[PDB]
Amino acid sequence: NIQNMSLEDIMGERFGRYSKYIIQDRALPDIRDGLKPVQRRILYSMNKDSNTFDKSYRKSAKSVGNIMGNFHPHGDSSIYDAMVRMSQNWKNREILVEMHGNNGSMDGDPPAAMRYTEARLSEIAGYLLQDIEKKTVPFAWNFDDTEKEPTVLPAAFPNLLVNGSTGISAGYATDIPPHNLAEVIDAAVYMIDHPTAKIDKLMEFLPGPDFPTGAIIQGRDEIKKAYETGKGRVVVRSKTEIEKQIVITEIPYEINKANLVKKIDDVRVNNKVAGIAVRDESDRDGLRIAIKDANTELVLNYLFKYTDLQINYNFNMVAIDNFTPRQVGIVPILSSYIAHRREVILARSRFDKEKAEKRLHIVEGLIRVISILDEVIALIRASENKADAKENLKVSYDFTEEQAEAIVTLQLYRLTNTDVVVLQEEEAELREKIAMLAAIIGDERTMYNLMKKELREVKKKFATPRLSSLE
Amino acid sequence: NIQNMSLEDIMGERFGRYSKYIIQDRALPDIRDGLKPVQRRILYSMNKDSNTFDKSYRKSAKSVGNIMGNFHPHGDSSIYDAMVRMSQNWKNREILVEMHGNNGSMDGDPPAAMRYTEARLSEIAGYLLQDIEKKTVPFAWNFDDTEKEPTVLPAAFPNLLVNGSTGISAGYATDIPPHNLAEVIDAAVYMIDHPTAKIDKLMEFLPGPDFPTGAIIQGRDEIKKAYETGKGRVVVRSKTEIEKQIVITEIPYEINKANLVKKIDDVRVNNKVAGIAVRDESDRDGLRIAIKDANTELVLNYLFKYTDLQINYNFNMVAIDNFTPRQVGIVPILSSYIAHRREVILARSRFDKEKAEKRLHIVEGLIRVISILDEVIALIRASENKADAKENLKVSYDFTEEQAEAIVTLQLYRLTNTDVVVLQEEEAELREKIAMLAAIIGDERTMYNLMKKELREVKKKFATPRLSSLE
Amino acid sequence: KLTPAQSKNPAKNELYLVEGDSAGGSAKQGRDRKFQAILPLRGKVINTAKADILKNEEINTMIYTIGAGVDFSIEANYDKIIIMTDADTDGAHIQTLLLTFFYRYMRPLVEAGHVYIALPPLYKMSKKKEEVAYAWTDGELEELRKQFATLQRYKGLGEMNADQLWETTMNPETRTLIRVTIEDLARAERRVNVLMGDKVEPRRKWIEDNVKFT
Amino acid sequence: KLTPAQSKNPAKNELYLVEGDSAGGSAKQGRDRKFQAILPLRGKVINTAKADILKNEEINTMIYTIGAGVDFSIEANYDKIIIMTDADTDGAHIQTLLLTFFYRYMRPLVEAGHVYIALPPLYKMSKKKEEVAYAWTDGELEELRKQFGKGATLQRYKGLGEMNADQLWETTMNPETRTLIRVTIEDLARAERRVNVLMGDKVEPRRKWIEDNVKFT
DNA sequence: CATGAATGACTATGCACG
DNA sequence: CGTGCATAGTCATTCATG
Ligand SMILES: [Mg+2]
Ligand SMILES: [Mg+2]
Repeated sequence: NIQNMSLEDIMGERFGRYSKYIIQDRALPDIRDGLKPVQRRILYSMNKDSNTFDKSYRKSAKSVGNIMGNFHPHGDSSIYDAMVRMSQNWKNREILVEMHGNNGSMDGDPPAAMRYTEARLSEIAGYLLQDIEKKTVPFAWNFDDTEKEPTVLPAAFPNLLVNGSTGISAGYATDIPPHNLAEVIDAAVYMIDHPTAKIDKLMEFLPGPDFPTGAIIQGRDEIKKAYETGKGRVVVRSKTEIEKQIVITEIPYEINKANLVKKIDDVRVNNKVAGIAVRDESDRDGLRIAIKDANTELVLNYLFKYTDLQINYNFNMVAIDNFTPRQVGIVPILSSYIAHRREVILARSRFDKEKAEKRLHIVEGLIRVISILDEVIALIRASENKADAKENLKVSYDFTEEQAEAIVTLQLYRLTNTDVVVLQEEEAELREKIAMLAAIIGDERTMYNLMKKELREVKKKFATPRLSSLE
Repeated sequence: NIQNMSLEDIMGERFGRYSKYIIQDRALPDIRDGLKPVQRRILYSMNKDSNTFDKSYRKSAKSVGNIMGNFHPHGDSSIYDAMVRMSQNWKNREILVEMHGNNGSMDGDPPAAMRYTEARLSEIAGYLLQDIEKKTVPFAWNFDDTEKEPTVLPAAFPNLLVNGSTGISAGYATDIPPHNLAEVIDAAVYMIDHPTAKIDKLMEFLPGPDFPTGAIIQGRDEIKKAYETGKGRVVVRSKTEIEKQIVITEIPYEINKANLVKKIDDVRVNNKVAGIAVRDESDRDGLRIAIKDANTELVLNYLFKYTDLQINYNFNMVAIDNFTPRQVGIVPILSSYIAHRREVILARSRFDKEKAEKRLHIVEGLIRVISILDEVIALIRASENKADAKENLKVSYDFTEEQAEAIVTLQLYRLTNTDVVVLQEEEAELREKIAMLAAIIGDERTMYNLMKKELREVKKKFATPRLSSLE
Repeated sequence: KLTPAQSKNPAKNELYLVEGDSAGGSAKQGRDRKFQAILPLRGKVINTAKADILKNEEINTMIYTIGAGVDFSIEANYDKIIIMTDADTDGAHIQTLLLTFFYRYMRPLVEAGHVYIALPPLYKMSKKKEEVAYAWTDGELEELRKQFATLQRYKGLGEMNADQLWETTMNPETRTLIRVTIEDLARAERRVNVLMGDKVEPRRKWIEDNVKFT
Repeated sequence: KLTPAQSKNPAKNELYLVEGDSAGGSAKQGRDRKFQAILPLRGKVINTAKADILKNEEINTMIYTIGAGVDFSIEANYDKIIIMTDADTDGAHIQTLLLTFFYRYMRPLVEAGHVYIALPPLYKMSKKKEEVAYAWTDGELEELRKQFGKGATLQRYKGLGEMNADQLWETTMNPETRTLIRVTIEDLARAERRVNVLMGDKVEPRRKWIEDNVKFT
């Protein structure tokens, strides 16, 4: 047996498969939680294993093996390296993993092997997961059909813009600048109220990228273009001070302090520019780079051109919406994030309401029993099996099924507490909760308002000043 | 501040530390479960995670990460590679791990990376762990003080001789030939009855090594020396057949079929011997190597000398007894194994007896309640708290503490079954079990007899014909 | 380095190209050494359609072990060169890459009918008495699941055993192969140059217009 | 390749020898770049007491970055060469190995008082308000545990790369609060005798040395 | 120079894009 | 060239012993 296929056609299928997987499943972030899958699987798996900010740290390698084993059929290194990025304050704005030990730096030194380091999920990280456990989001099977995985996260905050993301796949690549969590949410909220929102006004809220490495960003015009179209070019200049000497205390995002320094000194030895006179003295708590004819402005101004003390940063904002590559601006990203939070909210409530209704129906039941208690126990005693017990209650006092298991499985000290007042209290509580919920579920404005609250409550907790400045 | 130390003294401490750890904790097998620590930690960790022969397979890398994280502060590779040996039928006699996928072979091809393979604990492996969960063996803390680890295994069978072990540390090295589980146990049992046993008689049972690769072993004299002193030299000859051509269907333990073949053909091309005429045609299910002037006996006889078709195997039987390196013979190894099983047995029983006595005292209690039931419930109702409930029972019917929790926490359908006959049945059962146990615990012959039974029950299940032959 | 067959016969001996050593192990193990030779590659293969080339160990070795040469000339050395990659999607990329190498350079080899693709299982599903199936991609899975379970997924060839790899995807009696032939040249060049090409501008449009992201 | 200090001054600059890149990272990070230079080795070091030698990258580099040479001659290049290894037992072996290299070849260096051993924590134990201790070997641990009583968390550095920058400095590099070991030799005869047994090539005696001297309790 | 646990690292590839 | 996820590999060293 042999099937005869062409070259053209075989080349087609085979490429088409890979092109797809690469785009969705590997490189490109979901527009909703702004996460690539490795990231997602790391968060989910870690949190599932409860490895949270409040509890102790956990040997990264264990973490990696568990992900690989349960969720992610790939190299250890691919996973762990990604895990390490998420622990990189100069790379991510709001970090989603805390690691203890050597995880590289701005000098580019390489992160310590996984058998060394230890990691946990950060605080804000939890907010990405929040309400996961309440059927708020679509699950799939893992590769083995052994256990189910989330396809996206709830996403309490708009991770995508916040922490940016890059960015290389077949046909598409992406770069998205980090942003100021506070500012981002401001925009989100505004759009929630005035959906038909123009960029110019959105800009009043989200004015442009916030880099974790501070720096100076210049190019309002092109920035707008980026936010409108999804593509743009911006200028980023290290932050310069003059001492009486050039003091550098911030450099451009994604740039390598170490090599950056050598490139500067190479300028001196090559004596390519005039007054060139270059030392790096930075330590655990601050960045400092030190640089006759004080043609200083010429030296500095030249440096910007001829080196990476000032670079440009490029916008290619490409995410996955509707299972597909899209290049989008602030408006699509924001809108879609919002709409997500809606489904999440409604799903949350729907699940909560049912949870409520069950214990309510069960409580309603216990209440009735409290009044027939003497006779009820009498019945149970005269009953043959546990099941015979249940079935006799259903026949006589026509309790329901679930009410039966509940009354029967009741331990005994629970009889110590016959007191319909308390049950009534809980019942009042439930009824209040349910009718409140049913509102969100069918009150569309009531729903969006809750979206607004939660977002504000987040903006408050994780809010942080700007670090990058705009010129 | 600086402490001034010599070279002689510093060199002393530093070496003395390493020398110790290396001997005990790394290389040398415990004489009781005949396991090096990595091995032990792999078994324990796997089994703890219930990764057993009866249930599905589990992604090796997950396995490795968990060991590394919980028990074993070292390289992934060190651990996994060891895990892979334990999955090697041509290396171990009775295998303690089953792996699915490519785990090397006799051609020496390298095992597939861990992210590929999947593994579980074998069947007999469980017997090494059996009764672990009943406080049968000394536990220690892990490196992190986060969780406790066994210092040796129960060891239902005499793993050390069975699967042999090697073998490199500071000052000491070890090689121990695998042995025939059936034969080994035979010896063990005999010694159990006639402890003052001479080797010559033990030899009647354990006659010498059983290699997993079959082969022919010649040197009864030196073998005895090995079993007596702990050191010996033996001859091992591949098993030869003549077809009308030389057919090889077994080679010597620890020998590399692949290179072995090249070395043979190198003989031909170097035309070092006469009739040299060499092909390897072995496939998944059988070993076959194929080799004018039919000076055949000269060719074969030469091959033995000039190549590894016949080698010698060396005995260096060195294990850890009493926390220290010892070179020992069959008698020490057997005796010590036996004495171990004693402690294990007695500890098992001691723990079982207590478990018994508690439920017995609790059962005895329920029995009493069945007769006061009406009034007891009445009390519970008139009681204020769960605790107030308990305390009132202790005051009135002077039940004990534990009896109280038991009667109180009783669910309700449990009342459906008021029937002192059944409880009495269980009580009879317990009393019989306890008095039986107390015997083993203080009856020394009764104890050794149970040792004999369990050993036989094992010899039966895992028994296997000899594979190596003795000349 | 390669694991060649016993007999050296260019009339009925096959070359099995594999994604790496780990996979290669299972290859060598489950195999009729009479006429089956096995050659590992170190992962993803240089895009030959994008001096850089011949200097790449992995390509250079393929050339040597096959005979012929890059020009080309033929009959060396096996009447089948079979590409056997992991069953996952990265496998398809390597298939893609290897093929454009053959098509670009070894063209006649391809034009002839001497380039084969081997199609090893991705999923195996199971329910003394056992029932077992094999699936080759996600689609296949659903029907298998409905039919049956424990599902096993081969994250690479090194993950199945010797018996399996043979019985499913090497033994000619029960195996099934793909034979790669070219029925234009124009269409071929056109396609390979877009997908594997160097321009991207069009590759993207090809995805956009052709990749069903459902 | 090495991560050298800013000032090039053989009067007060130190060379930190480390067990590898991962550890080296934490080294470079928590450190006063004014006078602290850092050189990684690839794991276990050639037993110099057992041409094979000089051909071993790891030894050859050490020689070059230090000046002097193997013969020797002195003042290059730092008034301290400090051996900083993982705090576990494999660390002690590397300490052992490095020292016999210095003692064998760079002898005066050793005889002088320019070879140092750095003593970084192995265990850190913890109970807004925090109480923290450091232990250096199993013995130390028991008293620490007893002290901290309940609620403690114990951390064990399976290698330097596992502690942070602040820690490595504050504990084991900053001269104000650090403590170093200075290796001097008070015989030569005793030295040779000892090194040749332990690190030697004969084994027959090494064993007896263990037997008679290693307390396997 | 293997052998078995350990110490500690490195290299080639695709993919879009400035 | 580097960037971030992926594909897949390799090397030095210790220790005892034939
Ligand atoms: Mg693969
Ligand atoms: Mg270390």
